[PDB]
Amino acid sequence: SWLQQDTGIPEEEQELLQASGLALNSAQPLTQYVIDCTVGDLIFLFDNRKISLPAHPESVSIVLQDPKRPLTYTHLRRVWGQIWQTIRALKEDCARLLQGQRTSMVNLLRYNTELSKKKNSMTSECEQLKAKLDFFRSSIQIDLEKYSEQMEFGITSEKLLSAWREMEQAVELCGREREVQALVDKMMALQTDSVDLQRNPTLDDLEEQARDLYRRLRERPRDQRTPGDSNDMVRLLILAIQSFEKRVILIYDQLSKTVVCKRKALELSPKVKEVMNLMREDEKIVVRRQEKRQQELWNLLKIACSKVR
Amino acid sequence: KVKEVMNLMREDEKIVVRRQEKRQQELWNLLKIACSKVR
Amino acid sequence: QTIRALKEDCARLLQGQRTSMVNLLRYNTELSKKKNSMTSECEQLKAK
Repeated sequence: SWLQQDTGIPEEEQELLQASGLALNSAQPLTQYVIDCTVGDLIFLFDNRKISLPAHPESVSIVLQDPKRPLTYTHLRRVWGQIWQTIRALKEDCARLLQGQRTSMVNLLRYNTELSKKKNSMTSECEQLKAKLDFFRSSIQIDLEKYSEQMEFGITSEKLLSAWREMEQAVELCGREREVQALVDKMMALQTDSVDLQRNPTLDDLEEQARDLYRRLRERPRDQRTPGDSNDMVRLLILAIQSFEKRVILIYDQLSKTVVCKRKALELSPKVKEVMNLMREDEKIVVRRQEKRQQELWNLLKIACSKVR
Repeated sequence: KVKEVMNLMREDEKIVVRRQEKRQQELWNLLKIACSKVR
Repeated sequence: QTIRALKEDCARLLQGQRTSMVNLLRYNTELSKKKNSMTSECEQLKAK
């Protein structure tokens, strides 16, 4: 409630994910989920399609420094210190949104593999019923090939040669297999796309470089202070915006991508689950009627035989 | 193992389903007996 | 320099390995997946 209270995306679109391990076990009260202070955190999503967004803190002194560079008294010891801290406040930040993603696509990478491998047994069940449907391209052709060895009797009926003709080719094209692509194709969609993101990528280099500048200034031994340059301590900030800013599209682009896959792996499941229920029996019954189609060659014998005795 | 041992698998199931064509051959030939012996 | 001569060194024996098991990881996957079709066949020739 009080989460929608502020965001407004209400419970039925609310993904509360304690750590990356789990979803929110609303069992316990909220104080099992606390932990603070002394030697982890409920990220939270929206149920939709993706759009990034750089939202930024400030601090006055800083925000003047950069539209400037002139006066530079003794004490950059604040301002300088400050500037990396905000550079460091960005690495702190960018890599918490890298958190979000690489929990929400280590829920995909789960219920991709875990479900959509077992359903790639339900479609080994297809390539048996296919090649097996084939003994039955012989069975009911080889037969229909020697009932033309009949002009020297047994041959009447013709209904049990026309009824073969009609079921020659009723079944000749019965095996619904060609799912073999919407099986494999849209299977390899997600065991290659959930492998691009399970991998993953100079912000961190820049703050190691704003490390020294905002250190070498305090290391600048005794008398030099004054010489007042706001300076390239704005360079190392300007950059440490872009390389933050840009590591937050890439992140968001790539959170989106791992809901793209979530959906597809919830559609490309019950198709190649249920549609391959049908595959089975409505090939399997449509090869239970072949026993009863020799039944009647085998019954055709006990005709041209009771009519001699 | 699971190369050669599955060479054998194929054939010593596959020949052991090449003899089924010749097991109807001779039900289907059993017809052209109890039929030439009436004409 | 000798501390640095060791990182130079260690990340040389870590070399050895992670070339000799990126020859395994090859001719594991590459051969022993195709031979896991030769044993989808078994389960066709069975039900068949």
